[PDB]
Amino acid sequence: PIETVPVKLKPGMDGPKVKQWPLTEEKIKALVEICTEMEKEGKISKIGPENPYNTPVFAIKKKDSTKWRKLVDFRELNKRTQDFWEVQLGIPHPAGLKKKKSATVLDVGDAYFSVPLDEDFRKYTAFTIPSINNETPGIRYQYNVLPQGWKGSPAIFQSSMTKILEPFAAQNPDIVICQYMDDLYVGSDLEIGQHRTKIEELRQHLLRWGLTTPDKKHQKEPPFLWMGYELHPDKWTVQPIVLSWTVNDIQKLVGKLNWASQIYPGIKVRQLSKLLRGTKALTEVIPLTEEAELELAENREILKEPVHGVYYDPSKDLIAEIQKQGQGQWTYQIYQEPFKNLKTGKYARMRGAHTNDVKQLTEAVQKITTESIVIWGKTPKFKLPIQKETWETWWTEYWQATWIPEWEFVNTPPLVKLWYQLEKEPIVGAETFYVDGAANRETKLGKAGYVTNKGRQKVVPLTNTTNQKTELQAIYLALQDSGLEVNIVTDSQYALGIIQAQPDKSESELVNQIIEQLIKKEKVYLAWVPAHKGIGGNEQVDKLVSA
Amino acid sequence: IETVPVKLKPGMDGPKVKQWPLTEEKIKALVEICTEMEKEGKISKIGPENPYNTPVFAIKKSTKWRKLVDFRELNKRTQDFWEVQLGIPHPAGLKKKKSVTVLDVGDAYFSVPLDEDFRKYTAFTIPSINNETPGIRYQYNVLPQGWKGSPAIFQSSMTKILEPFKKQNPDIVIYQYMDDLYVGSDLEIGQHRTKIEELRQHLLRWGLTTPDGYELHPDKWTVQPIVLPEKDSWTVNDIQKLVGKLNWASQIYPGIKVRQLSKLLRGTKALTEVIPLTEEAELELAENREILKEPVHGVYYDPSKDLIAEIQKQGQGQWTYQIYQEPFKNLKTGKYARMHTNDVKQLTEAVQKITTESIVIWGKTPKFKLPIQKETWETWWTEYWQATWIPEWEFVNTPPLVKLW
Ligand SMILES: N#Cc1cc2c(Oc3ccccc3OCCn3ccc(=O)[nH]c3=O)cccn2c1
Ligand SMILES: [Mg+2]
Repeated sequence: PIETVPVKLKPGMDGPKVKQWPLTEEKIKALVEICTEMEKEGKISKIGPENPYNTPVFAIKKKDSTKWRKLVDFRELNKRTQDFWEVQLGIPHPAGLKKKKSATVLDVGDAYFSVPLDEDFRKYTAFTIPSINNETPGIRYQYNVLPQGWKGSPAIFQSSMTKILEPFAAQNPDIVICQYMDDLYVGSDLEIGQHRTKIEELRQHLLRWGLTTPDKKHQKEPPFLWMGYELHPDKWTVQPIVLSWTVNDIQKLVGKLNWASQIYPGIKVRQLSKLLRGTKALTEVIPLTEEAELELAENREILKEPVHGVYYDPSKDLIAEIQKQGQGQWTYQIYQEPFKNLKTGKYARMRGAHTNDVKQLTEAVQKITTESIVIWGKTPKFKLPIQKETWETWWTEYWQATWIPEWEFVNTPPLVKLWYQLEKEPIVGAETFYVDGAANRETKLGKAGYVTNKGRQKVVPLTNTTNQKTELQAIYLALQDSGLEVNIVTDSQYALGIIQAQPDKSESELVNQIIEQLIKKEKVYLAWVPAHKGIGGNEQVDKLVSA
Repeated sequence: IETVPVKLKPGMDGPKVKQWPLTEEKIKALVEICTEMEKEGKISKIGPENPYNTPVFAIKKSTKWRKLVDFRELNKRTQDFWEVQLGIPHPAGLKKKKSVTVLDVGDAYFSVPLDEDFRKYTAFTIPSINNETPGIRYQYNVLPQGWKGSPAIFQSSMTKILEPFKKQNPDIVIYQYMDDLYVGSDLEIGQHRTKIEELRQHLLRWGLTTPDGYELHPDKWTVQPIVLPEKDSWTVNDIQKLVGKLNWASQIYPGIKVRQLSKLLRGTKALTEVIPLTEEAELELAENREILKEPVHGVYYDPSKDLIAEIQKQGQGQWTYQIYQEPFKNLKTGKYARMHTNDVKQLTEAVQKITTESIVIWGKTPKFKLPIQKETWETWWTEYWQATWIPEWEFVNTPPLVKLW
């Protein structure tokens, strides 16, 4: 026998009560045949009228195609059934598998029907078979085993399988057993004779618990078509990916591209993803963009070359190497031997504006690090296109705590660098610009300008600008009209922040103009002063622009 | 043998928190520890009808590994109800003592059994690498070590065990925060250390094991006062910053004047230009210096409210922090020096030091505002953590412009 998991319904809910819909008498007889057979094997049992609960029963009428099946909708029973410990959504990644001498797949047949259901819960699974004539009362059964649509069957099957496997795993620890839904993947490094011996021991051990294994026909074909992958005994890859597209045709294309990026390096989806903005109607078409169409042409070229990944060797280091490909886009490879990759991937910028290539690189290292721990259980060593001097300068002066594991520079351009550095101290003999901006919230127009120690002044009128755009534009004017060495004084806490963060690029066009002016300057010092305190030229520029 | 019945706060379900991924060394450690705990009856295997889960990690304070459960969510749902029913008083004398040593009393809880209707809420999962196997699932049969309910239930027996020692040493102050014993004396350090070993022997004789962060000196602790620079010549820039810092201090200290000093900067001057200080502004500067010299007053700890901690990274391994319940009313401020070593390691040491001080001073832990990207902190904070507790934290991605300590 197999121990039952005590199951309960939600606190304020009761067993389902749904009347079965009328069904064609051809199907009804087929349902009678299936349920009488299941009654024979102990899986279901006929219920008396004392049971009030009912759940809808459907069917597919028997045919040569796999249309001879009993279906039951437990959606209302599922809504009334307790929550369980969710079976893991993460799927084992092939690049984390360790090559074994042999590896057999054993799928369990009638897996849910081999595990008993809690007797106290059985009543709620009650189903009534339809009556051929409306005058006939229907015949009713309830499940004694785990129903195929029920909310609890996957998790109760998994836990039952774990308990059955525990002694055999203890008895034979050299053998590695992986569990996936209804399947057991068993690998070992024993000699081929002993490996097929222990499989039969395992195959026989599950039968004593009522679990049937594909002993005669093991699907032993070393290339396994599993969850979109090809698992060869020497390697793994992705299953072949098929290369005018409507909006939904784009989405499935991007999905197939991302799925390809596990092992095919240099797959790009950024242009298509920008196309898939809003436009929630799948029927509506997307306009073809030459740059996006180019993105597909490059991907088709990559997909032409067959790529394979290697399995994992616990005795060697994991290396992760990152390339900045394009703006905001990053690509990385993970390998142990110099040209054989374990797998591949990409990383793209976060949604926020005003980012730095160094910030993005550090985040990408962060992403890869978590991925490695999930797949392999350790962190990799890194190869990064950033000088140690660039990183050390960045970390020492960066307001946040940052870290990267051990890493070695790799002289592969594009190299990650800091496009400019602000001066810590004021510059002697450099003109001092006191800037300010202001704007009307009711009328989107505004003004911006500066006043300097040498008596220079400027005001420019602005349209459709917020107060923050003006404060940022006022700094822009001062950079444009300044020499190579300039001191700028602003009261804008907002503008100080954007520039202090030393962003490499931005979404806002004004900030990009500021960065490009900063790159052209030899020395820039930015200083902050409290607004409205009668300080310096801050009060003078305040009147010059808000008047 | 009797188990104190434990209830959750009404309208609250048990914790459902995801297990963060672990390294293979950490997983292997956890299976060793949990196998032996399972043999000892402390924990037992659970089925899928148990939907709750609480994170678990492995730290190493001790070459041997030690398990750490993150009961923060269970505490937010149990302890607050459990703190009113069975509270622990906090002595204001602990902060006064010359030396405080911190002992791990976590093994004490493993003798007292937990109410069976509560055990399911203590579920935790040992994760798997690459999802090759399902997570190993356990729940507690005895009082859990990180649970804020555990010291509350054991408090009665704790007072009995310590009574002989407290009779023999009425001067020593003993405070229990979850899993730890804070033992403060004003003796000589060598005498203090000797009394600690006597206390350890006492607990051992009564069946409480202690392992074989500590040696704190609360009376040496002092606040970080606001200090204005003292220069012989001031650039315009120097005065602007002084006015900005003095403008900043106006929120914490009433009475700060920036009138005369702001008058020095009148007009559109160059930053490098030295400014001779007027006699009136020299008076305004010195007036603000004396105001900043005398400690702040009028901030009272409110046990109903939450303590919050902010931390700023300065250079050279220096870190500053402020503890407050209200935005501009700081109960404490400090600065740490870190003997560069990892920023993350420096930050996790700072968080542990601040929490320890906040336990001694108030018997409460602060909620930290950590200046670090969440994912970086979540991956590596465990690598340096040495404490039996875990504070509450959020993340700030916005740099504080002031950096005025
Ligand atoms: N259908 C299918 C299928 C097989 C597997 C699987 O097989 C292994 C089982 C235990 C140990 C190592 C294994 O594989 C190691 C790598 N490997 C995989 C296949 C092969 O032929 N040889 C080989 O070394 C693991 C995970 C998912 N799976 C899906
Ligand atoms: Mg203004």
